[PDB]
Amino acid sequence: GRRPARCYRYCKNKPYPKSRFCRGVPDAKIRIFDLGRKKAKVDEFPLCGHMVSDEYEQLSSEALEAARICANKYMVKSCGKDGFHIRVRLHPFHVIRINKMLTGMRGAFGKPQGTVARVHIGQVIMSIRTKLQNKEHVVEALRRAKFKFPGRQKIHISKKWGFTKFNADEFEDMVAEKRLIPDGCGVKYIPNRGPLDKWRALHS
Amino acid sequence: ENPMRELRIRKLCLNICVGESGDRLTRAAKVLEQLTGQTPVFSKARYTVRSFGIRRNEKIAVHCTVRGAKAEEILEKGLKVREYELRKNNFSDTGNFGFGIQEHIDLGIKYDPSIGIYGLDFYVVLGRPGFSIADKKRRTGCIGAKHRISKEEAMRWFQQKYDGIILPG
Amino acid sequence: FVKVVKNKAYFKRYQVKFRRRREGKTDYYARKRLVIQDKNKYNTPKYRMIVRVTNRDIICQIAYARIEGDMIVCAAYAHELPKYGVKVGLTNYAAAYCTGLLLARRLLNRFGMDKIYEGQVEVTGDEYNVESIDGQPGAFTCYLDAGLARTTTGNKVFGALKGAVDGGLSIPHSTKRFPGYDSESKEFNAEVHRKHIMGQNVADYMRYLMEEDEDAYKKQFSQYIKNNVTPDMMEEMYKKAHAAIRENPVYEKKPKREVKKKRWNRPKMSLAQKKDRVAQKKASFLRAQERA
Amino acid sequence: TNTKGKRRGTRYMFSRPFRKHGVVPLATYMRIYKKGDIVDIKGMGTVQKGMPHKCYHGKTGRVYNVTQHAVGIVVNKQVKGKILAKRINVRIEHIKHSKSRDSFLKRVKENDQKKKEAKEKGTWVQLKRQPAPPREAHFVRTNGKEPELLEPIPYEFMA
RNA sequence: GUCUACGGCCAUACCACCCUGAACGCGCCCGAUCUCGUCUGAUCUCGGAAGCUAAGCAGGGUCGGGCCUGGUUAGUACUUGGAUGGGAGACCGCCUGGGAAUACCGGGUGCUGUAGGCUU
RNA sequence: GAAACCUCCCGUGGAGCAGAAGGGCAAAAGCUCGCUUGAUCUUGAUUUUCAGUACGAAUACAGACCGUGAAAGCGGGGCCU
RNA sequence: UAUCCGGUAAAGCGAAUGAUUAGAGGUCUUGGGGCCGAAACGAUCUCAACCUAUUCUCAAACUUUAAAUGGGUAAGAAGCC
Ligand SMILES: [Mg+2]
Ligand SMILES: [Mg+2]
Ligand SMILES: [Mg+2]
Ligand SMILES: [Mg+2]
Ligand SMILES: [Mg+2]
Ligand SMILES: [Mg+2]
Ligand SMILES: [Mg+2]
Ligand SMILES: [Mg+2]
Ligand SMILES: [Mg+2]
Ligand SMILES: [Mg+2]
Ligand SMILES: [Mg+2]
Repeated sequence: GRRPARCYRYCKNKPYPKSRFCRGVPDAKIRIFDLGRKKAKVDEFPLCGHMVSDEYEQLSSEALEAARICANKYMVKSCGKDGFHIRVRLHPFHVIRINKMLTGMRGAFGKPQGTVARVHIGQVIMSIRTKLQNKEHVVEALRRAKFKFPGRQKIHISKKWGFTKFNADEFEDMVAEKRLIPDGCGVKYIPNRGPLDKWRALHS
Repeated sequence: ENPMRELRIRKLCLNICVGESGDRLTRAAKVLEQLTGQTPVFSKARYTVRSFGIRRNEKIAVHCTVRGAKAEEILEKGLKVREYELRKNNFSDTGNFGFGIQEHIDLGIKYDPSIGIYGLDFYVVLGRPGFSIADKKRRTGCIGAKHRISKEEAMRWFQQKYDGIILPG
Repeated sequence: FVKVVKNKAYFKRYQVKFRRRREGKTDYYARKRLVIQDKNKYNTPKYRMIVRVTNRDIICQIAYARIEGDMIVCAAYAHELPKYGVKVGLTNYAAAYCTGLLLARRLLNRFGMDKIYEGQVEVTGDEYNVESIDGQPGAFTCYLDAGLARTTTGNKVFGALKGAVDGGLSIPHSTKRFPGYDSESKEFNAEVHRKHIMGQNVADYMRYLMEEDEDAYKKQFSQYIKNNVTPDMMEEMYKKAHAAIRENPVYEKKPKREVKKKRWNRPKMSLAQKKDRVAQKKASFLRAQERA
Repeated sequence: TNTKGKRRGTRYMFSRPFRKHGVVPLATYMRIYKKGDIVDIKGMGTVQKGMPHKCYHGKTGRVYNVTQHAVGIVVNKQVKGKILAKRINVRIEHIKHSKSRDSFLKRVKENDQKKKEAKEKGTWVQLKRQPAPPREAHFVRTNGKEPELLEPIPYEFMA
C-alpha cells in the first residue's frame, strides 16, 4: 500500500502542515497521545521514564502508534491496567507527499501521502510515569517501544517529579512551602507576586 | 446626606415594532405622536428575514425618546396600566428597567377602527447628575464606578419613588 | 459569565492613542493640516489663532509650532476684561469679540504695528480684512484653530476671530458663519452681527424676562443685577471696553512671591515601605487566624 | 519568474512596527531639510503618497531639491556592474536626518577648538584619530586571595 | 507644591477597583430669549452661575494585570571563516571569530517645552 | 421565538474599505449626510520594468481654470501594490 | 570608528493568527444520550461545544522577540569661520 519508511526518514523538506494550502491530507494513524491512568494525581506517580531521540529524523504516525500500543501492552501485562500513565510527545503535523506513477517528471508535485513527526536530537518521544516500585517495567516498555522506531533512541529516567517541570528532590518541600499545588496530572506553581487575596486563600 | 447622587430618569424610550411598513407603521406613528407630543422616528430593518416577512432597509418599527417632565409623566401612565408591579428580571444589570403595555388605549387614548390598538414598549434610561461625560465631544470619560447605578439601586428607586412592589419569580 | 474581553493578551496587544487624544483635546487629523509648513518655506513660522471657550472663560492665543512644543507668541484671556470694562458675561459672544480684539492689539503692540494697522474701528460687522501697506511692515497673518468646536453659524470662536480681524490681524475667513448669515437665503446682514458683537441679543433676553417674570430674570442674571449691569447700559459698556483695549493692550502680570512651599499632595510611597506593608498584612493575617 | 510589481515583497518592510500604528506623530513632518542634507530613506506604510521604491529603503543619500511636502534626494543604487547616482522624490514621512554626518561635524568642531587653543601654547595636539592600540603593560594585584581554580564539569544527560 | 490653554516624545503615560483633593482653575451644574441643531436643548449651539466635588480631572494606593528596564535562560540555540576531523548515513566534535529568545527572578510605573494662574 | 425594533454596558478594530492576497487605516482611509466635477486644460523633471529604450503604471513640482471647507488645507480619478 | 537598514537561523505560542494533547475548574452555555427521578440548574454521571487557571506538541504562504554573515552613508579645502 504505502511506501517503505526508508523513503521519508531524513528531515529533508520544509515543514508542510495541514493548512489552507496543504489540504486533502489523510488523517494521522496515531490519535490518542496518552493512555493508562491519566486521571491520576501528581503525588501517586513520580518516575518519568523517557525515550529520547538521538537522530534528527522524521517518525511516522504509523510507527508512533505501534510503539504506543507496544509500550502500553507491556505496561498493562507487567504492572497493571491502572498503574502507569504514558504520554506520547510528538504529534504528526508535517505532511508528507507522494508523486505516483501509474507523463514523467513533468509537473511532479506530490499529493499528501501521510503525516509525520520531525524529531530533534535530544527530544523526547514517549514518556511514562508510574511508581518507584516500577522503574524496571517502564524501562523494558520503552526498550520494546524502541524497536518500532527507526534511528536510535536512548531510554532515560529524568530527575523530575512525574510529568512536572520540577526537580523531584525539591518537589515535596515545595508543596510544604506551597510553591507548588496539585492540579490533576500536573501541579500549579504559585509565586509571590499576585494580589495578596490569592495568598489569603492559601495559608487558611 | 448625599449631594447629587440623585438617581433620575435620563430618558424614556417608546417603540412600536409593527414589522410591516407602509400604512400600519404610518398609523402607529400617530399613536406615539398623540402620546409623547412629538413626531417619532421610523427605524428600518437591518436585513431581510423571509420568516418574519421583512426586507433590508424596509421600515419595520417606529420609536421615540422622551426626556424630562414629559418622560416622567408618560412613565407614570405606563406604570398605572401595569399597576405598579415589575419583576426582578425587568431590571437590567446596568440599572435601567422596562415593561410592556398590551394596548395604548389603556394609558388614556381613544380607539379608532382604523388607528387600532398598538401595544407598545416602555424602557427607562435611569441616570444621575454627571452622566453626560460619556457622550459629550471634547474631554470625555467614563462615569467612575461608585456612581454607576446598580440593578439593586434602580429597584430601590422604583420601590421608593413610584411605590412599586417588584414581585419575585 | 462570558469570555473575558480584556485578558493579559488584550493588554499585551493593546496600543494606546496619543496622550492628548486620550484626554479628549487634540484632533491630530486637523493638527497636521493646520500647523505644518511647506518644507520649502523652511523655518518661517506658521501661526494659528487658537481660541477655546471654557465653561467660565474664553482664551485667545497666537502660537506657532516648534518641535519642543508649540510656542505661544501672545495671549489674551476673558478674565482680564474687568480692567477694560466688562464686568459680566465673559463667555458671551461680545466677550469673545473683546478677547479676540485684545489678542490682536496685544500682539501688534509687541511688533510695533500698533500705529500701522489700526484695523476696523467703528464696528460695522461686514466683511473686513487687512490690506498690508506698501513701504511698511506687512500685516500679521495667522489662521483660526477652532479645535473640537462644532463650527456652525454664530459660534463664539468666530466672535473672537472677528475681533482679531478688526484688531488688525489678517486672518482669512468667510462670513458664512458669522451670526447674521441666513441659511435659507444666503446673504449676510452685518447689523445682526453688530448686535451680537455689542451684546444686544443678551440685553433683549434681559428685557424679555423682566417683562414676563421677575424671579426668572433675578435667577438668570444674578451677577448682572449685582454689579448693576442693565439692558440700556450694555452697548455703551462694550464700546468703552473696545476703546480701552485699543488704547492700552499690554499685559503686566502680578509680582508673585511669599510662598510657604508646602505639599498639598501625597508623595510616592517608597519601595521599602511597600515591602514592609505586605509583610505586616502577612503577619496580621497569620496572627488573626490563629484564634478562631 | 517573479512579478515585477512595485510593492512585491514589502509585506514586512512597509509595515508599522508592533504597537506603533496610527497617527504619524508630528515632529516627523515639521523638521527641516535644506539642500545637501544627508538623509536616510525608510518607507512607511501609513503614508502611501510619495513612497520610495523598495530598493531605496535603508539607503542613504543627499537632498538636492525641496518642494512643498517632499524632498528630492540623490541616492546611489547599484545595478549589476554600475552604480547609478539617481534622484528620487520622497515625501517627508519616509525620511530622517542621517546622524552619520553629525559625529563628523562634532569632531571637526572639537578640532577647531583644539586648533585655536594649543596655538598660543605651542604644544601641538593629536587631531587625527588612531585605532585601538594594544592594551599596554600593567600589573594585576591578586590582592590577598589566590586565584580560583576551574575544573571542567563532568557531563550528564539532562533531557 | 500644583493647575489651565496650546503642546513634543507617545503605556515608566494603559486598564481595574480603593482612598484623598486647600486656593485658583477645570468641570459637573441651571436655563432655551436670541445664534445653532435635534424625534428628543441628551449631544451640538447659545445665556447663565443656585448648588456640588458624587463623577470627570489630579495625587496616592494594590506581595494588582499591562508596559519599561536589568538579571537569569547561556557562552546555551544559532552562526562567519578552516581542515585529506569523525561518522555507513543522519548528524556530531574541534579550531577561528560573532552571539540570541521564552519560562523564572528583581527594580521602575511619565518626563518635559511655551504662555498664563493659584498656594499672595 | 437563536434571528425583526428599542436601550444600557464592554469592545485595538477581532468589522468595513468593488475584486486576489499582502500592507495600510478609528473624533479614518470605515458608515451617514451636504456641496461638487481635480476622472478638466498644459510644459518639462523623476520613479518603476529597464538596455537603464518604449508601453503601461506611478512620484514630486510648475502654469491655467475650478471644487470644497469658517479656515489651514486637501483634490488634477479610484488608500497602496 | 560613527550611523541607519533588515525580519532569515534561532526562539515563541501561560503574546496575536492558525493548528493541537491532557487532565484540574466551571448548572457560564445549552444541549443530545442516560441512570435515579411524574417532572424539577433536584441527585448523579455523561458527552457537546464555549469559558478560568494550567499542560503536551507544531507553522514555507504565523509571530511578540531576534542573531551571525550582510547593504547603505560618513570619516574635510568641493571643508570650516
Ligand atoms: Mg519494495
Ligand atoms: Mg526538498
Ligand atoms: Mg476639522
Ligand atoms: Mg441642558
Ligand atoms: Mg471630583
Ligand atoms: Mg471623590
Ligand atoms: Mg506590577
Ligand atoms: Mg475610497
Ligand atoms: Mg495645480
Ligand atoms: Mg522573507
Ligand atoms: Mg524557524
